[PDB]
Amino acid sequence: SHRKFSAPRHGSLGFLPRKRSSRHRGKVKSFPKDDPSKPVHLTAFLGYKAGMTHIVREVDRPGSKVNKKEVVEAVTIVETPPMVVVGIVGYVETPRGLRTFKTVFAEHISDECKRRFYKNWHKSKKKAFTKYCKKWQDEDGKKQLEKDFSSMKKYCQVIRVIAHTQMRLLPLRQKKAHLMEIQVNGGTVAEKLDWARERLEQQVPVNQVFGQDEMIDVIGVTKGKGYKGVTSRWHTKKLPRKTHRGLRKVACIGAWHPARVAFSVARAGQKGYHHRTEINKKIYKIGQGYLIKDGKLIKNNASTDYDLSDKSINPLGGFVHYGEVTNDFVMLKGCVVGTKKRVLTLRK
Amino acid sequence: QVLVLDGRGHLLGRLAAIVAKQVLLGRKVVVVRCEGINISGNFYRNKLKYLAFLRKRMNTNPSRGPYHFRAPSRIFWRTVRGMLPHKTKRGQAALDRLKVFDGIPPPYDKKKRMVVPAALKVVRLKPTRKFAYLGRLAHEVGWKYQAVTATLEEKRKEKAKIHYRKKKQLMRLRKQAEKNVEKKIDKYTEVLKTH
Amino acid sequence: SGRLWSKAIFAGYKRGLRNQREHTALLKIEGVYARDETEFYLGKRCAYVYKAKNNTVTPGGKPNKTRVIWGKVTRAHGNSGMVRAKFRSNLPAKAIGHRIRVMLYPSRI
Amino acid sequence: MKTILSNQTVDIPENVDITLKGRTVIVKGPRGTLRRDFNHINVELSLLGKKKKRLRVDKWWGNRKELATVRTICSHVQNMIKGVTLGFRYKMRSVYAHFPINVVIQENGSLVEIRNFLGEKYIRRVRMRPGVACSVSQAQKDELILEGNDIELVSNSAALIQQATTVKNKDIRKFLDGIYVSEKGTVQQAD
Amino acid sequence: VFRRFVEVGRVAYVSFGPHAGKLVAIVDVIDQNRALVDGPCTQVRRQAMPFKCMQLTDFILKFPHSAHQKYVRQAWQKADINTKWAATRWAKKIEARERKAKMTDFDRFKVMKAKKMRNRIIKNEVKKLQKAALLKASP
RNA sequence: AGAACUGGCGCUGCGGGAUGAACCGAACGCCGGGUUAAGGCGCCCGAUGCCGACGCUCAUCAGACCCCAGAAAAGGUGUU
RNA sequence: CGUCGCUUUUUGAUCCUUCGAUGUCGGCUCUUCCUAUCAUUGUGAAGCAGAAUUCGCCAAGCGUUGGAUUGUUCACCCACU
RNA sequence: CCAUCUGUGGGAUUAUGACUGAACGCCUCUAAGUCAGAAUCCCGCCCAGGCGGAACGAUACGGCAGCGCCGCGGAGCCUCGGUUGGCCUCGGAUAGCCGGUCCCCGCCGGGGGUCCGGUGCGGAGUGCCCUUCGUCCUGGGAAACGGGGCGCGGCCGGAAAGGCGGCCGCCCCCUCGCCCGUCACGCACCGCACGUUCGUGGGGAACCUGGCGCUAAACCAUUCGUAGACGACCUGCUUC
Ligand SMILES: [Mg+2]
Ligand SMILES: [Mg+2]
Repeated sequence: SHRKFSAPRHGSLGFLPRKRSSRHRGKVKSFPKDDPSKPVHLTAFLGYKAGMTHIVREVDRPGSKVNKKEVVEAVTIVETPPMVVVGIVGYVETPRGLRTFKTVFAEHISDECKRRFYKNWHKSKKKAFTKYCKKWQDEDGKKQLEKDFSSMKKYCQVIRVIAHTQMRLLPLRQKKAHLMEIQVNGGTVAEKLDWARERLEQQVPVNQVFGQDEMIDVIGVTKGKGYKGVTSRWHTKKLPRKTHRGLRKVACIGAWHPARVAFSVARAGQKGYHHRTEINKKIYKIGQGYLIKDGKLIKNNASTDYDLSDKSINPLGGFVHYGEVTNDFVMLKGCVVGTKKRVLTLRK
Repeated sequence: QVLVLDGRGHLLGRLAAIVAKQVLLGRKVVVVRCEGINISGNFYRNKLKYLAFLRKRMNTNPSRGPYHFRAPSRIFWRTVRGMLPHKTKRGQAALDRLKVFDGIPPPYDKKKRMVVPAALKVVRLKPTRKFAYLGRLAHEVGWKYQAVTATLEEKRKEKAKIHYRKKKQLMRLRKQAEKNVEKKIDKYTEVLKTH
Repeated sequence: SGRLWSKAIFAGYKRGLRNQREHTALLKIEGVYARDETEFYLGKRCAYVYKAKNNTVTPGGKPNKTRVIWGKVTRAHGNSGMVRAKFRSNLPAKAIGHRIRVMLYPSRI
Repeated sequence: MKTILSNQTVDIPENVDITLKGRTVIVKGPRGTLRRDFNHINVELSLLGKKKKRLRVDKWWGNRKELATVRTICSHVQNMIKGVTLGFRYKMRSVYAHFPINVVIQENGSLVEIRNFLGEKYIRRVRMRPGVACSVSQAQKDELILEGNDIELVSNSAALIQQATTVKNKDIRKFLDGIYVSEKGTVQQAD
Repeated sequence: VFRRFVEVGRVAYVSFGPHAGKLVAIVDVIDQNRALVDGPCTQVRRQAMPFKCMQLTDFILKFPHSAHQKYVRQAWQKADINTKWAATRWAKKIEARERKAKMTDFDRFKVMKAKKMRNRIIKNEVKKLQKAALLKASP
């Protein structure tokens, strides 16, 4: 009784079910809430971390002792091919939470989307959306399709947008588009919805969604570390050398009279591959990649005002275990949840 | 078939004791708009003993154990549950006849709703003593759907004006329609034997 | 054409708190909620009518899946309009909360 | 004890006319109008007679804590009659040592932005209850004037200035610095 | 708002109890919830009834503060309380309520047939008032 | 810890005291109808679903029924 | 000088459970709880000028160490806080 | 922490200090009514997602088979329960309800004077069906819309869980869809139970039986390594 020396808790109970996530792509648990006085805009965006480099920047912090000097900072870079808007989902609020009102998908959906609707694309007849694409052209299904935007406009109070990644433009061997469903948090529900009917099956770049030095939140799934014990899953102090049956164990896992092992004690299990949201990751540069073939190929990434070289942010030898970046990218100060080649949703 | 009890102006245990007796006797009872159930004693007193309920948490894992519900439809439903023999199958079958709804859903907004004068605050509370609303003591403890219910409440009631507006128009007609009688041979027996 | 019987639900058996007595039931006849107005229903034959999957009638031309357990109203039970009935079997305890069928037959009015 | 009724009266002059919707009181007068609901207090109100305009508040049976509130009714009505003919004016003055307290008025006589309170850099913006008016006085040092119809909105506004100017972690028997109320008068005088 | 009081001379109706349904005239209040009443012309004599039993009517009588049975009787039948109680709409409702309870089985047939008869006439004539009102608003 | 007188438990179920060796009723062959004792009668849970009577009391730790399972001195322009 | 309580973290008194066995000091390790609050948040009072302290209040959210001696709990000392 | 990055705001309020203000003709933070208020409390952020619910996609040919949808009769198998429905103002309670001339809100709603009722009778102690045995003969009163529909064609209202409803035009059709009366009949089964409904219910198995349409996908195996104790999880597999 009364440990004689107080310590704090090892690990946080805010992340208790140290479980494999039920998803590979990071779920947005909360989009930022809107005031409809703003112009109309998206809120999240899918990205792929390729690898990390570092930087030199002239820091500006009056008061500090670093002020007007050059600092190196670790950055990650997140390759972002543009999203292609496919669907529009309505949501009506109930006293039981938000509820999906209905969904309307694009006229002709791409091939990398339709691969996401199959666990075996090879054994498939690829018969998805064949009956649904006809109602955009058949006049009887079309004059009620225009009804189901007017029923959308009347009843549902928040609408979102289904978009996906163009996986042909990546060095990954996946080719299934990651199909996300993100919220348009702009003005009123008429302007919010005719800004999404305008741009079905069209591309959305990332600089239309995000900007330079506009601090965001990164959502992803962590580096999976496997089944590890107490001293790695929870960082418990190792027992002294003289211990019989084992060093790397938590010694007392409870008292006598609660007579049950509590939830707040540490024991072995699955470490890593958890869903996390990092917060306050500032964007350092929205680079764009590899323009047109007249100026045969402008590589021209990573070319600061003081460099003026024909450099490009794909390093000398290619990104290790990723590939070679040919698309637009976002670079972010600090570490970012995930392995390399991993989907991560950047979000305001 | 099914009786529909509008829950405003009622006391929590005075209403839930009568509902729990009817539900054992075979009837199907639906308590609707249980945001406006009252509870005797002032707000801070009822707020404290609900926070004392929230920390009734089993120590070894709170996932197993007491399920502290926060919507006032389930605050009421749990009060009925403790007045039924729910560890027996006679009382499992009882709680299936009770469907309690917070707000008024569209299967039950066009039915006619009934009250219990046993459990009314006007009847049963002395007028100089304080009472708390079940809506805002649900709000102070984690029920996040008060605003989106009370928006739907005043959308329901404005449509409930326009029905009652045109219903009292129709009975102004059929009382002006019975001004022109031509049927007083049939008034003879009703006035003689309670019209 | 029409209903020639009064509606009544079966509440339970005569009981103390721990032990109960099966030979007498007690009923909540509908529309009477006082001891003074229950005097009409004394001596009335009453019935629990239900279904099975085998077949039986007495006059009915062909046996159907309907069968019955008869009985009659013995006395009153408490100040609040209840009534106890003594059947000829005991009620199966499946019938708790379901209705029974109270006729009008041995009538003095 | 459950007494047979008590009753206060309130005489009304001619320039103000009380009408009552129920236990709600509607007081219209010369410099505006204001209203209170008394739907929590369980009393009958009755204005009696034309041309004399007497209000008759009376409570049947009641007990001693229920008999205490019949005088509470009529003295809220007498402050609604005074505040709609005369108004309420709570002059207040700034008391200061070494540091002069600098008080300005930001939004049209509603917000009060107090700076240099006892040498502090943190400004104090105090937003007032809707219906009162701010004023730096004239022909007097460091005086602030609040004017309004309702006594519970002027005096609450007068208290938010005094409560914001609180000296903390000090001996408050010296360090007597703050903006305290100094007079309780009316907008129009002598009626 | 409190338009009928208790008073020496207030005629109260009696809702329940051993004298249910007969008028009384209030003679004197005694203590807080009990009143001394009697009705000399309506077969209920001098005793103390609770105020929770009695139902106040709008009839007053000018007889002295707790006089005898004779002086209450002279005030009762000068003002003619028993006939003015016949010509009120609240005693017509208790008259109608007991006509409906002693309504026999054969009269419940004769009520039924003429009740569905006059509802055919109103429903066909309130249809004609609908049929004209749309004809007002069509031009 | 140890006596006196009587009743109990041990050897004894049952109704009530939520629960129980000893408390309160009452002692037991197997049943049907009637009535009660102690105890109760919002709903668990049979019975006040009486148009019960009269008051006292508001608690930001109310109170709530023998044994029995929680409190004293002191104090209150809190109400009676 | 009195006098009324509370608590079961001390020591006793007791001998109801356990003798066909409940592993018996301390340290280590780790978890949770209590408030009778050391610090921190908001306050009230001083024989409260400031600074430093003391006495109370809502308060257990969050902290409450590093060592020399001793098997020690306890004790004592150094140093940080 | 032996390298680097990030760590998030709202509410009701405690203590307390007050406002107005009686009791107690003053006074008073309290008694009714108010204000400010915090490492606490509760939520948000974050972590998991219920024997908890959605929206949507595709829905089995081949060589015969096979499956949905509507319109159908024909039987047996099982689970049993109910015996007519009310199709809706908000609410106040020391107060409310109805009808109403006038001046304000794209021909409807807000206010006040006035007339009503009120132990609520423009009263779920109520109301409309109805306690409808049917038919024929046969006269009155009431009614000139017909009422059920497999109808066909239309519109537009109800998203909180709409799966419901209303109006309209053509139509085989009724002109007996009510009350009183005249007339004579049908299982009059010889005193007797479970009768009479919802109901041509709910679930399943099959067949003779009309049209409308439909021709997929999971898991293994293989591969991958953003994943792994094993399962799971993330991927690829086109004749370019
Ligand atoms: Mg969320
Ligand atoms: Mg004795």
